[PDB]
Amino acid sequence: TDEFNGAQLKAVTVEAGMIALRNGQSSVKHEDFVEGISEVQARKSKSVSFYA
Amino acid sequence: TSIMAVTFKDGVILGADSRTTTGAYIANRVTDKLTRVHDKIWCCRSGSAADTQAIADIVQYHLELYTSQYGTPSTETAASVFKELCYENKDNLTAGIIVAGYDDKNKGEVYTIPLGGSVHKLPYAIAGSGSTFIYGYCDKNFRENMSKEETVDFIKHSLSQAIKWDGSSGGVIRMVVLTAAGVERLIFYPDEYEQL
Amino acid sequence: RNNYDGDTVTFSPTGRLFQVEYALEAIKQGSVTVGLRSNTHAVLVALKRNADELSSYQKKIIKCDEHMGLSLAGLAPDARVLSNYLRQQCNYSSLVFNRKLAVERAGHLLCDKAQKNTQSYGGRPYGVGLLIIGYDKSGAHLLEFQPSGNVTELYGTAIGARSQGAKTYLERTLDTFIKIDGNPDELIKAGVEAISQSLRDESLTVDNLSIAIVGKDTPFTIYDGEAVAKYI
Amino acid sequence: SAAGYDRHITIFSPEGRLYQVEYAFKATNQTNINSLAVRGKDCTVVISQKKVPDKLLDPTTVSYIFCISRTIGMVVNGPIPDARNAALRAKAEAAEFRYKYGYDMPCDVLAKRMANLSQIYTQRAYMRPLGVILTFVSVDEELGPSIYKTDPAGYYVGYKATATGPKQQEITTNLENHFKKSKIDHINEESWEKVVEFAITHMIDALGTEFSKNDLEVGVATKDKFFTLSAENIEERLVAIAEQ
Amino acid sequence: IGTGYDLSNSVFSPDGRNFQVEYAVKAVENGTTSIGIKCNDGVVFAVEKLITSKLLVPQKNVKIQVVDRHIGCVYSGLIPDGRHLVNRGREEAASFKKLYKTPIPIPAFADRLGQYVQAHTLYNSVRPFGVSTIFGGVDKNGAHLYMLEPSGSYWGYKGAATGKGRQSAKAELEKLVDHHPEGLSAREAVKQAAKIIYLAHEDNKEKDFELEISWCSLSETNGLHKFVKGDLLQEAIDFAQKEIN
Amino acid sequence: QFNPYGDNGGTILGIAGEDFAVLAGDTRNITDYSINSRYEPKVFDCGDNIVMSANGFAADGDALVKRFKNSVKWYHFDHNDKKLSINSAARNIQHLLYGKRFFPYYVHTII
Amino acid sequence: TQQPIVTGTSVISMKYDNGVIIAADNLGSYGSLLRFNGVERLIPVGDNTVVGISGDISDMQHIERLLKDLVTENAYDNPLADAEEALEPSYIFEYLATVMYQRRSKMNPLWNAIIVAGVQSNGDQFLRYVNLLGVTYSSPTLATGFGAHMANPLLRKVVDRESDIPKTTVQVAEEAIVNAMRVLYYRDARSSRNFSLAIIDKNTGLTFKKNLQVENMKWDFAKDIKGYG
Repeated sequence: TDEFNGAQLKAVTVEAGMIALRNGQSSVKHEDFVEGISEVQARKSKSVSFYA
Repeated sequence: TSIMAVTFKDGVILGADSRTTTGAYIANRVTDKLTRVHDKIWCCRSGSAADTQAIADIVQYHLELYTSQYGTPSTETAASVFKELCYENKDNLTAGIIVAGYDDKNKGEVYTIPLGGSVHKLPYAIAGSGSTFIYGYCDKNFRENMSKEETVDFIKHSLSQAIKWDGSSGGVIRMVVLTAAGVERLIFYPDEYEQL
Repeated sequence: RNNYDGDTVTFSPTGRLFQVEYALEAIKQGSVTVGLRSNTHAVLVALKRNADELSSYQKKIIKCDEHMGLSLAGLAPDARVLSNYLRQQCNYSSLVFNRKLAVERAGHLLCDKAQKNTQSYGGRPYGVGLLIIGYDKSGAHLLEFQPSGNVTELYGTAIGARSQGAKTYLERTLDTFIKIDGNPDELIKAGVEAISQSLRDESLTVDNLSIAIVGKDTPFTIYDGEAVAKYI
Repeated sequence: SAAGYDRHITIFSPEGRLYQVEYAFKATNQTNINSLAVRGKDCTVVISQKKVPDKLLDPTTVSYIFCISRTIGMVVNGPIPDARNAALRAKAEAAEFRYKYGYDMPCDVLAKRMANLSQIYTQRAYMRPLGVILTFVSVDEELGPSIYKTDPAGYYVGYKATATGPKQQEITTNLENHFKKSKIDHINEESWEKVVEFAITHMIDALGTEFSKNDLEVGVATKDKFFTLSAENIEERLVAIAEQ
Repeated sequence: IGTGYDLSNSVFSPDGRNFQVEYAVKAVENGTTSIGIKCNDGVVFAVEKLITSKLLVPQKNVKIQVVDRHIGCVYSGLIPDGRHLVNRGREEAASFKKLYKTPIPIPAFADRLGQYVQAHTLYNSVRPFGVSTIFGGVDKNGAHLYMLEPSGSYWGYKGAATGKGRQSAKAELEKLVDHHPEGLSAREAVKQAAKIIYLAHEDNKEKDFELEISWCSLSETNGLHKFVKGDLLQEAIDFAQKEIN
Repeated sequence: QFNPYGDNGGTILGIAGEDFAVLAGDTRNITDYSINSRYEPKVFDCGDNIVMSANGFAADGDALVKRFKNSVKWYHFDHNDKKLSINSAARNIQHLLYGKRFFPYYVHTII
Repeated sequence: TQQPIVTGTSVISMKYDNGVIIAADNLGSYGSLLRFNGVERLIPVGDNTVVGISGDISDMQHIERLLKDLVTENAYDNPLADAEEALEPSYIFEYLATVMYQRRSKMNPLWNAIIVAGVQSNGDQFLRYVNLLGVTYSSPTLATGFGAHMANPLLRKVVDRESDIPKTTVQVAEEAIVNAMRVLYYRDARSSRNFSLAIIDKNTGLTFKKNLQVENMKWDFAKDIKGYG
């Protein structure tokens, strides 16, 4: 992250626990936070190398 | 034309024959071959006149800059720039130049440049077309750290010999004394040194 | 603003470049790969991604030379130009100096190359990381190339998507796999465990495994198919 | 105001003014030094302030007076990057001229060509103005004591005496009083030492600030040589004034 | 701000300056503590190289690079950019050695580097540098230390400092002038550099550091540049450890 | 003048079998009426089942052989490890010979 | 197109079990005129290697500056560019070789006769020949110019072939180099009573010896003859 203010930082972490809940987990992990960030942005999380 | 530069205790004295020859016409009977490229660096010219005039002028463009920006050049430094020009004109020109100069951390130094692009530090040097007749003579009477007077007497004689034995050497024996004192021009006429 | 995001020759007020930062995002979107090494061996294990199942995959390992090679994460066009430039350098070194150029010495030339396109107006920046391996007289080395172009010598690294769980694995087993020398099987083994952890929406198959290995008695060799059947 | 204008040097305003150029007349006070160059009758003196504000620097290296060539000195007011850069052109044009024409380059001809070159930098829009005032001093081999000040636009005019820097106005006034009052265009001494002393005095008057050998640097062009005085050489001069 | 001034790097503001060059400096702030300690018989360079994680290899990455065999340089700011200026310095240095058959004077190097930085502010198809570079060595006229700003400003330095923790670093240098009015020997100015960088690591405290020290000294390295390593370096570590605690 | 082409003699011989091939050649290397080296390779492996020898004046030849050894490296590299045939190699040498045609090389080549 | 201007003579070398010896006269003749006496012609590169150059002296100087730039080039980066990645003679050898082909290619060669001698950082003796014409061969008994034909047999009695390098010891090598030096003083007009000898040994490094004097002077068959006349 870069240029995420207090409010935003909380938005990614809370968001990352929702994501984890859907998957089947009941605790957060490192990877899930990364997934929280990809909601703020319009980036695709997983896409094949042929433009990225 | 025979030219030379010989160290002594307090500095270096450059000597030369100032005759300029095209064939068996003498182009000018006098007129130096001792050419400053700096206040405390002077150079000796022999060979082809044209080549030797032009090459020195290029060097002065380089050492003008050198002094202005990056300090005084050394005798090595001036010689290394001649050495490049003569190297790159190995096949286009021929110039026989003796570089000698006076320092505040080396005293008098001599580095001679043959007809090619070499660099060879010596404490005395002889070169040209007139020098090939006085090689055996200068060798006997060379010794380390002479007094100024003896140095002068030694150069005077050696150059007279080159006139005696070679037609492209002649006119006045000019000498450029480079010392901590300053710069002295010295000139002598034929009447005196013919005897000596 | 992000009106400093319009150029490659214009630094932001905080002294960043946005161009080099977006290029980091492209690694993340690129396919995961793990580097690691031992005094006598070095390995890349990379996940070979297909676009679908009518698609027969894509090589993520480019052989640079017989003692060097790189893997990729991020842009495929970008990996291609810098591989050409790097291969020329290996040829050059071998032609003119009779020498296997050191990995690290090689890496300063590729770093500059990147920064050329950073300095200039035009020239696309590069938005790929390359993991460089080689084995010279000074043993195995591992470099991590940045889209800045910085070069980092590590005993072990991972880059790409979901690659952080492989860094936590390697950290723990750091001292273990170094001491193993003269045994390629174990180092190979370690790179498989690392990249198991990465996985999401994928299971390893025979043809997701590409293992690239150079070492004390090994040429740069890329292993595929029946030879990774002992390590699926 | 601004609407394009100031972002370029090939854009004129309604007034025909090129704004970006005017910003370099504001960019040359950015070193905060002030200079004084004065004329005698066998020398030109040029004196600038020496700021050594951190003792983490070496007070020796500090200066803005540069030897350009044997007979030519120059004072730079304004930025260190542009100081060196202008010195490169000056050093180079002075050497090239020497060898092209075989003979030394006068204060005026060095001043003339530097300006033209600068003008071409204002004509084109891949270059920019070097934001420095350069004041060249030489004792000419044909016109004796001379001062030519070159401004960042590339105007050049000679002078009797001149001042530069932010605090220029007070120095202008002093120097006006001096030559007006004599009715001659030069300092009257034929000893160059007292002219350096006199230059010093004027400088203290104009600024209001007494000096030290850590707050002056002095260049002296005399006929056929140039020298920058060291700190202990300046020092000698100050103790002549303080007790004459 | 906008309207040029920070969008182009040859365009001047009414303030008579360029705000992108301030931004070039800001990237230096972000970079890490590097000092150079001038001495009367040598020069000493120290640098803080931070350890991001412990997967990194020990003493195998630096910011100390040599030009010739007697001029040490270290840069702080943007790392790959800083490499390229030293690299450009080499190409320049090589040319001097070709033409003049002699090593470069340190004030000759200082002039040529400052022309290269200043050029990257004259065009707009170019980016400026965003690095300072402490450098210097020993030559004819003795030891000289210079430091170059991304501004293209330089001056001689009895102490030079850059990077984030330079506030502490500058104060310790000035104490070093006062305690020893010759600036101390080069041997002990290595130890003195280690005590500085450790205090500078109180500004960088969140991670670990690696101390790399190099020197080039008139008779303690015999006029050549070498890395300070082994029992010399182990000493520095120990002196420094002792003196923070 | 500088004649850039000396001579260094030697004799190589090629025999094509029908499942094997030999490239042979003497190790005596000369300059005038001196024997330089008692052992001097002349047939150099280049891989892909290619040995190349380019004999006559030895400088011109090492250079020919070396430029071809770079050509193998780039051939694998850009063809995804395609093996080079003896006929593709023969033609490939012809391109090196025509690329030094007006700087002609003075070696009899046998592959 | 380079023509012989200032010239030297001969560089002489051999191999023994733990090292090599390379040695050379010190001379700089213009024509037949011995213009310069005592010109250094062996140039150390690091201490694992000495490259010795005779042929044109102007071109010795050009290559001097290239070898100086070779070490500078190596010395950049790496704390392991000096003892595991010290300049192996094989590398040095190739660099000269590549530049000869190209210079030759311009009808403007660096006019030289070059013998590179040294011990690798793998421990293996390397002694190899390179020249203006780009001819490359490895032989354990090498000499240049006149001595390639002339003083090369002496060293060959010692080292016949590739399996005779172990049978030769430092002592036998060192003296063999001296016996040959006499031949070159005596019977080549290009002569100098000075010579330099450099020992490169694996257990000692480079030991440079400058201005050794030739001795075992033989001129008493000159006394014996009244000749014809």
